[PDB]
Amino acid sequence: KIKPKVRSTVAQHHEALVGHGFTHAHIVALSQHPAALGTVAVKYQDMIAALPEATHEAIVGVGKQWSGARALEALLTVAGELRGPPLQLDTGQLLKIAKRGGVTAVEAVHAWRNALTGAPLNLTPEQVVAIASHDGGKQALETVQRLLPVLCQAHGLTPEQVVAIASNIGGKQALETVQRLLPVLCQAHGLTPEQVVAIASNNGGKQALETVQRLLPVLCQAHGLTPEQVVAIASNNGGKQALETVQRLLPVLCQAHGLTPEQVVAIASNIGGKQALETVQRLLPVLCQAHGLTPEQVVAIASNGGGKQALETVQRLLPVLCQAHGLTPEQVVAIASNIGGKQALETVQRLLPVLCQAHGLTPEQVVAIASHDGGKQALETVQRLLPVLCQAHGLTPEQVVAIASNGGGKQALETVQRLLPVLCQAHGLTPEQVVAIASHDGGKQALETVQRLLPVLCQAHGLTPEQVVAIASHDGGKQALETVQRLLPVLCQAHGLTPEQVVAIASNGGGKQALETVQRLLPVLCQAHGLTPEQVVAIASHDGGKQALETVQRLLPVLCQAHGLTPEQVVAIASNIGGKQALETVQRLLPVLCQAHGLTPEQVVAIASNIGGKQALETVQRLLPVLCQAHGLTPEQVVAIASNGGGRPALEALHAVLTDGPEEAKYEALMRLGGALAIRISDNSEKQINTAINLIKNHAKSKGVELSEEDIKKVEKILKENPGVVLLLTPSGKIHVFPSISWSLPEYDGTTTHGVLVLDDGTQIGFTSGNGDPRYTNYRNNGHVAQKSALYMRENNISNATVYHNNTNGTCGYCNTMTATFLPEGATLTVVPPENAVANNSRAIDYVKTYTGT
DNA sequence: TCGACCGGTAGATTGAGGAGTATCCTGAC
DNA sequence: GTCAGGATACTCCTCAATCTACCGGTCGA
Ligand SMILES: [Zn+2]
Repeated sequence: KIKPKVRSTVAQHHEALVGHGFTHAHIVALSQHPAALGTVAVKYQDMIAALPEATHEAIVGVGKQWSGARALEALLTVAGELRGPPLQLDTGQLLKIAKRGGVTAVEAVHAWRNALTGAPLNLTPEQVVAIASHDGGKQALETVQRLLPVLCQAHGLTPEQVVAIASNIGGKQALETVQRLLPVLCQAHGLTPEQVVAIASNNGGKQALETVQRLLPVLCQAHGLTPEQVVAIASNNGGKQALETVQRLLPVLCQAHGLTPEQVVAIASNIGGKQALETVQRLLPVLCQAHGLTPEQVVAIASNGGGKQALETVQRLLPVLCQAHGLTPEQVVAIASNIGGKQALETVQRLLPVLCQAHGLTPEQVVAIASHDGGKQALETVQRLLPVLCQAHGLTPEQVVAIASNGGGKQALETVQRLLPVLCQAHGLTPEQVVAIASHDGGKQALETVQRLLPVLCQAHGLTPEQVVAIASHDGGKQALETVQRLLPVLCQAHGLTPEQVVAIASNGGGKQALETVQRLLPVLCQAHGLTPEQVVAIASHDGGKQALETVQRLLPVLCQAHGLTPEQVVAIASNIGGKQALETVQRLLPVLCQAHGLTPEQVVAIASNIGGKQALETVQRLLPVLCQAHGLTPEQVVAIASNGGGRPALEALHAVLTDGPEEAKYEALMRLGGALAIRISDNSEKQINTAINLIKNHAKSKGVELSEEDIKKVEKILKENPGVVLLLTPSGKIHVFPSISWSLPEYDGTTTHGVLVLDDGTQIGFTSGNGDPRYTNYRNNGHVAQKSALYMRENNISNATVYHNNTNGTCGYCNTMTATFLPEGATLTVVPPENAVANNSRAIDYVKTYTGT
């Protein structure tokens, strides 16, 4: 890595460089700019004087750039002044400016340290060191000091927005083109100034703006793309290229390869969008044909930053990680569907036989480590630090794998290694608490913040270490901890909250957002809309509480005046994870469900008042006509199966079982719903058929549904032609006919008990546990098979019957004598457990038993 | 001590998808 | 010397599903 033009000087200067502390690798890295090789070797002892505590890595980084020697010579005679009154610069910021900005940027910051920080601009030192530390920062600084008043006054741009526009490589061009294109992009094409500033704050913002001005009246009026999609495509490095290829590769990818336009937009709205689109066009048939992938898998691989490399690497390495290392294609696609998936996938190929053998891991654990945006670094750090953490700190290997299976991964793991002997000895924590803080996205920041703030929040604010650890043990606990330290004196002393409520609000995902929103909205929601602080805190004490609380502000009068809901019902809908979605969906769907589908507002509120109440409501809208017309389920049963947490998957599974499952699965699913009568006869005699039809008629009239004589004749024919057929009468009236289930009870599955009740004529009735009588819910044997048989005997005129069940644990203890309460006078009920019944507890009965009445 | 083949409510924990922030390297002129 | 495009790593916020823990009325032991 040494050029022939450089060797004749590196050989001469190696003798001088060695002895100051420079290794040969540092010499090779620094030899990119030959002029530095002398300048360091003659002045090193001086520079460490001008820049105390600047390691050799920093010196190499500064001196190896395009103007490293000049940058170091400038920092030699400029670092004295920038550490003075105007800017409070230290060594780190000086090296940050000189490494990236260069000698020109250092000189510019030196000469203009007064005007930039002075009154007319009011730039903080951080903003100056962020504008200056970029490739060509002197031009950006001059352009800012020339154009800040104009943008901040004439165009209404915040100084933070202008600094974010200038804090990029093409900062000068971006500023000088925003200043001339804001009147046009925000008046003719209808973009908000925030959209233009989001477009322009990128490495090529001038090109992106200049090409959006042309491709808004083309990619919208012809290709059918919304302005939000265009301004999300263009808001990335080199967005001009992404737009120019979406202009020509949208007809092809949406016609030949059959990609949805939203899929193409999702592919293109990334840093290297053009390259990803071109390589998808090249590699879609090959990957979907030879390597067995589906188009959705390829789109999910390519919808990521630098997805061309990930896609090509999958093409190259899929026949190897599936044939030699044993990973399945789903796992390879999961590894590669991330940022820098090429590196993760190559590192898995390299290290999977090493981590899984020398360190005791398993392929699933390695794949779970690698399936993140920094999987290569996490895997390498795990291989480095498993011998160290697991014995010098006690962390069990699953704890290390849980720490590293996150987006940070390497950072959190190194920080844990550095900070376990501190937090566990001085601040009084335990390793479990540290591993709980660190097992999140950005746990290095959380750990450092806890170390810095635990002595403060525990004395000045009155909290406790458990509360601080609960606040910190989330994604972005640094922000929640800082905002708690900032706002607890205000929230707990002005609005009337208490530290318990503030800690409950903060102990969530976006706790900083929810806490600031509560500060902003509590003097409003409890003054105009009529809520109370307890209701607002309950709305806010969830993930995304800012969204839910703002949505409540927006939709309390609309919901409470257009649809007749009470404030309590709106608050109950909102007091859940995802309450914004639930509230918006309730607004959208309350009339449709209430009128077209024959529901009530209370049923819609009950469906929506659950975690995932938007999915559970759209699913009900989609599936109610199918279930209540073909399968005979009443709307009440659908409402009660959807009014549960996670009630979309349950309803979908019920539909799948009813549509294509085996007959026994349909039978059990239909019994597990409600008041259905599952009758079966023994022979074809007239008396038995009449008894079965009589029982069916009584059950039907118990539910208030009248059976037509045609249905009676059909049932009679079915019973008179099919021996062993099962008639299952659902509450709505539909009579399912199962021709062949079994003649024996199903195997016990540990959850639902089955049972068959036999009368004196051979008629058999089916029962399962659960769904007890609502008027006997106080009893401890409500929903047990024996109680169900007792109540069935009580309702009709049956005085001698035998119920067989299949629970291997035997008869309950509660049914020991409370079952005799439900039988009428003189009634005889014989419970029979299975052959292998054993008493699993102190009171179970596992033998044939007889109960009488009272 | 003696019992749920129950259900309802509250907090907790696991997983996924989206968006924003930050740094470094290559090529062109 | 500045500018444009591409790849990789880390931190923060929102939504959905599942899991776990606790508790009650009423009857012989
Ligand atoms: Zn029982």
